[PDB]
Amino acid sequence: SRAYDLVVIGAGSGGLEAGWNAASLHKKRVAVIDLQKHHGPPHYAALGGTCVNVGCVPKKLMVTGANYMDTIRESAGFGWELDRESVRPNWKALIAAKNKAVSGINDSYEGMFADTEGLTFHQGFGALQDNHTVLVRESADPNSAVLETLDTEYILLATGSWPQHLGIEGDDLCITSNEAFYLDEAPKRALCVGGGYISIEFAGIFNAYKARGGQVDLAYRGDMILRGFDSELRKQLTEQLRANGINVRTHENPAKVTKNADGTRHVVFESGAEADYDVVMLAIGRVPRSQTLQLEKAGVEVAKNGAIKVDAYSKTNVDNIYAIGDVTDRVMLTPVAINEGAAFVDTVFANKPRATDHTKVACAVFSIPPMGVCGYVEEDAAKKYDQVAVYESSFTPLMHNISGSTYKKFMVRIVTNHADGEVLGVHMLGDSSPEIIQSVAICLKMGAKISDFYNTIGVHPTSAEELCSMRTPAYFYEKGKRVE
Amino acid sequence: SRAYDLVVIGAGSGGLEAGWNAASLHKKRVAVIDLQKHHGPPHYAALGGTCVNVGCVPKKLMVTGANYMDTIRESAGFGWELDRESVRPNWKALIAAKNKAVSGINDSYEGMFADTEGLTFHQGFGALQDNHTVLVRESADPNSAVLETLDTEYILLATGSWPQHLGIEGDDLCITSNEAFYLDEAPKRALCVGGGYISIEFAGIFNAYKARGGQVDLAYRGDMILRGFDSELRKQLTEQLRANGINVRTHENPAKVTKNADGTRHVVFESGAEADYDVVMLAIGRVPRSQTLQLEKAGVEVAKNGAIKVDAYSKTNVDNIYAIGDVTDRVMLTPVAINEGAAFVDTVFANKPRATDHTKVACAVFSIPPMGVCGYVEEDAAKKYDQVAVYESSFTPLMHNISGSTYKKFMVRIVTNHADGEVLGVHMLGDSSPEIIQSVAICLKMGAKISDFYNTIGVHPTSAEELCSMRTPAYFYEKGKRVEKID
Ligand SMILES: Cc1cc2nc3c(=O)[nH]c(=O)nc-3n(C[C@H](O)[C@H](O)[C@H](O)COP(=O)(O)OP(=O)(O)OC[C@H]3O[C@@H](n4cnc5c(N)ncnc54)[C@H](O)[C@@H]3O)c2cc1C
Ligand SMILES: Cc1cc2nc3c(=O)[nH]c(=O)nc-3n(C[C@H](O)[C@H](O)[C@H](O)COP(=O)(O)OP(=O)(O)OC[C@H]3O[C@@H](n4cnc5c(N)ncnc54)[C@H](O)[C@@H]3O)c2cc1C
Repeated sequence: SRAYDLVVIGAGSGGLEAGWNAASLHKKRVAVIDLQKHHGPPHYAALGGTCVNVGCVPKKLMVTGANYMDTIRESAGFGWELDRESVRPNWKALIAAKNKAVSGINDSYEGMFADTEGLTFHQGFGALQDNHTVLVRESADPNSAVLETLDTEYILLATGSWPQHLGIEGDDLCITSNEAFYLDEAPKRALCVGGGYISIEFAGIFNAYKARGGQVDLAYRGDMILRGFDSELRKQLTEQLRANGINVRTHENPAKVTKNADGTRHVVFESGAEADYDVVMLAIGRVPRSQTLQLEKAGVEVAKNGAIKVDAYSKTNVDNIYAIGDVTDRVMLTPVAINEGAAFVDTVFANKPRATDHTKVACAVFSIPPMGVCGYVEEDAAKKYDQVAVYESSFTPLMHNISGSTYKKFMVRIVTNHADGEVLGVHMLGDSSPEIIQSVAICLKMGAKISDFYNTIGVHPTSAEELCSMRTPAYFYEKGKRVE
Repeated sequence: SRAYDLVVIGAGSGGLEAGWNAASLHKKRVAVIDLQKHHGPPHYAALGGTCVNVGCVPKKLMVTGANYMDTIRESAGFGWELDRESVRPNWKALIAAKNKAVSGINDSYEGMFADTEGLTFHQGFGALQDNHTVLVRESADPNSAVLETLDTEYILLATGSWPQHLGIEGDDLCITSNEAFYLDEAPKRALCVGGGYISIEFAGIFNAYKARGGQVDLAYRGDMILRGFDSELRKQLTEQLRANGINVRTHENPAKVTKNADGTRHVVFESGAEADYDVVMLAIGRVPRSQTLQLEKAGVEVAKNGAIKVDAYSKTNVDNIYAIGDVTDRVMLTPVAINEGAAFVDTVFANKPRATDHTKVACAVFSIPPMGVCGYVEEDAAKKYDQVAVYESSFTPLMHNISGSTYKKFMVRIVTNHADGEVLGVHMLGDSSPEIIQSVAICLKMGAKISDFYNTIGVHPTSAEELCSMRTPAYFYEKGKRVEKID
């Protein structure tokens, strides 16, 4: 009757939910394991995982800050007079606020254990010795000191992901999303490498807090940033990001990064262009973090990219060993991991097998301006259904006629299965779109039809009401090809 | 084979909707009649209607303008340094800017007629001679130069509403929302008389652009502003208004208003209190604007309060005449008047009988901070279902711990029918709820249950994701009686 009922490796978004539920809801013994208790170097992530410490939380507070640059600017057309040459962003001011917030969350996790019978935190690098033995080492090195040895019935593997670096000269002269949250002073020239949402988000941040005259370059290997999202929106976002002074460089890649005497980095892109930046941030991708778990010793299977393989119930090949969150590489979002976390408990300790629904999952890119997208892109629906119709709507809010940011188009695009009119995807660009897409997502959960949207009376005046006034498909895709 | 197929009195939200659909989609001979083709004195509303000219549109631009007061202020917390002492609102700019907006919209309206065969505009005060003849006169005066006589098959009265006045001494010294859209300089002290959204929205605009050391007091007869909304939301909104400087004087009504030497209005309240203000805005009510239509001539039934009586399909007792919008007094909102008018066009010119649903109609209050609500408030559900559940959630967004606007609590309350868990009312208080509630209306309209909500994966970090996290009711009502638990 093993020392522990559950030993969760990773006190992240999914692993903490599992742990708390099992302990608080089903009187189980739970050892949770993470590398540190408070946010920040050397591990950046800590109890609460990547989201609280170096993810969604500080990222959003910071994107909130970055926004004032536009509002203060836009306030002009509405009659607000102020000494505008006197406006000066304070990065230190900001960072200290963020730190105060994230540490506040960290502190609440600590009291969460002194209130839960059975829930136990354990600091250190977890790794497996055998399918019931979870070693806690003082380090990531395989033969490093073994602090603990927890004997357990089931083992959940929720160790998140981690920034990806490129194999170039000067890779170590670049920072990643992790460091960026602790920059002492905001870069004047910064280079964001990557077209993902993490990179698009931080460029928008670096561009609001740059010294007058500064520059923010976003270099991405391919042709269009934000691969995976609606292509029509991808183009639109590129134009407005550029409109805010961000230099979008598609088809660029650092080739060799070097340090200038003054400490700034000199970059030579593959294209043959070079340029200097105070900061060069690497937002290439996040890889499943499994490597030092010694999954081999447990028998547990992994993919080629390091993703632990799990089925619908996030069960690995070994019956008592489960894996959730980003480590499993399904949908790397906080809510998804939390659902996978809550379901694993239903399944193994409540005997009511449930599997998380990774379809119709809402998400937002807090770029400036942001996106809130849910579901399929015409491309995937088009290779999935006989015929799909696509609706499109775009307009520049009146207020933007008045504020000056007239490049700020609101854009709603809808994808349906034309056979029965069921909504497969919703994609919006423009302010509030992360707020709006949340209720759009319940609709799609309930399988709403385009007729269900257009039949609802709108709330006016709102960007949202645009969703209820799309009755005609712009064009279609029939048996996989564009039509009409 | 009659002069026109349709004569629409009122070129508004419903009015223009019906006009264009009937013409542009059924090739009917449509004549649209409005007092003026441009926003402003002397009529205020004009082509486009009340929403476009002196309502939703200008109001939303004036509240966006007013939000900057808070925004500029909260940027301090996120590290934005600037000459704070240099910040001054400039009403005249808001007003030029706003005017420029509306005009563009009015300008586009004329081209609508120019490019629509069968659609024609007619300027003046439409009056009824008889159920097939519409007199387009010179004024409201029955003894007005009859500018033209329209012969018609169907008549659609869609004249909207108008601000309701009090009959107190000096009522004539006060303004209404029609005038405030044209104020010359932002009032420094202002009285907003009314509990409704129009009044609450204006107190927010005045409070933001007011000269410093200034003050906006909001007086309402009832006990709590916004009669008709979720009781908790009203209460919380009240706190948040006080917290921002507005003086919510509940149980206060003006007894009389006189003019001071200096042009300011002095007011004595029924309670005996007195104060002086540069402006007194009455935003106590709006009444169906049917009085100068001579509905008697065509035999149209009208309720006590001027509301034109109509059935589910908008038809009046007079088979060839339909009434839509604020004038019928159903749900006085622009979207409703619009859905209503599209429906008429089918019913009458497409023989496809439609009746607008005035239920599960989401709407919003553009106060600061704003509200977005859709559905039954608990009280009402309580009278219609033996067991109603009430889940409530409130929190202060983390950004507001950093901004300083710590009083800013996002509040969500859901009333469900506890038997089957059907969601009957979703109500919010907080930034973005006007946007977030629009899709909840789609949900509630599709018959959503509370599991549908909490079973949806959340978007994080957002305010809306709270909707998907309310799985446990906070209290119930059993056969009209609130109880802490079902027994
Ligand atoms: C910059 C950034 C912004 C993001 N923004 C968003 C957003 O806005 N919204 C959103 O929904 N998602 C966002 N995400 C992603 C989101 O944070 C993740 O999807 C989510 O955190 C995944 O949770 P998880 O359960 O996989 O584990 P994580 O939350 O990543 O937690 C993993 C934990 O395990 C610990 N761990 C690692 N190795 C070991 C070990 N050997 N032993 C013990 N413990 C270990 C880690 O230190 C960490 O604490 C963002 C991510 C990043 C990086
Ligand atoms: C300050 C304010 C803010 C508002 N904000 C909102 C909001 O945010 N959202 C919302 O949904 N609703 C809002 N409303 C209400 C909304 O404007 C109305 O519900 C809507 O305009 C009603 O449309 P309608 O078709 O009934 O007529 P209206 O749009 O009022 O149009 C009626 C038209 O008929 C004309 N008319 C009247 N009498 C005659 C006559 N005898 N002869 C000829 N023409 C005539 C008038 O000139 C007017 O142009 C607001 C109203 C006000 C006053």
